[PDB]
Amino acid sequence: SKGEELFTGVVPILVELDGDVNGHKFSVSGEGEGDATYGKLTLKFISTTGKLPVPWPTLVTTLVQCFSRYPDHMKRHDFFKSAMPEGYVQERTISFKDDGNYKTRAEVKFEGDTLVNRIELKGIDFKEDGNILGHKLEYNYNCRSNVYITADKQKNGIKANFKTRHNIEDGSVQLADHYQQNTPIGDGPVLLPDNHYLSTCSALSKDPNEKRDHMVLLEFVTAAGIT
Ligand SMILES: [Mg+2]
Repeated sequence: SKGEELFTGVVPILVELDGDVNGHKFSVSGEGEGDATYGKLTLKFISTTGKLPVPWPTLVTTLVQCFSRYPDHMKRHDFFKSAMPEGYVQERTISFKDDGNYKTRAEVKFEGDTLVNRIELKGIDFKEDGNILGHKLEYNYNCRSNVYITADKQKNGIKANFKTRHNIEDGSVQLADHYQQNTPIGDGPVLLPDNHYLSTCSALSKDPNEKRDHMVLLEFVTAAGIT
């Protein structure tokens, strides 16, 4: 695609999220860069308004799959880059097992040289002393995720589903079921993929000099499941 040529080098990234979970309003700003050649993302997120009402690890998937490394033989399956620069809408429902749900709507596109992810997140039905509002999740991401992608030809887009598992402080796990839909914003041709998945590996850390509430993410994502 024309779009894939925008990703041959290191690209600056901005992320902006506005959130409301059970009426608790918050906002996140992120900055970093992506290097799709190696499937590599480095991002730092800062909580900028109301006290973060949910654990940082529950926002990782919401807070740019256009930075996935598609092997050469799988390049015809890369919807995400093909929709650039005009971008795509990415929507999800994230169902937290025995707890509430997030509904997210994001637009991912270039603004000049910079790849931007603008997100609205709405969470409802969360339990007051559950793992999310109770802040009972460990600050880590100890489980890899396979993001299973299929074409959605009717909307000239894709759908995905996957499970993420977040460690609870007692040693147990909080499951998050994700259903995802992406559709192009622009009128250029896009790539409709064969079934495949993104193998996604994330690591969270803290900047020791940062006193604001924040999250540092290092993430490697590789398309797979086609030989
Ligand atoms: Mg209700």
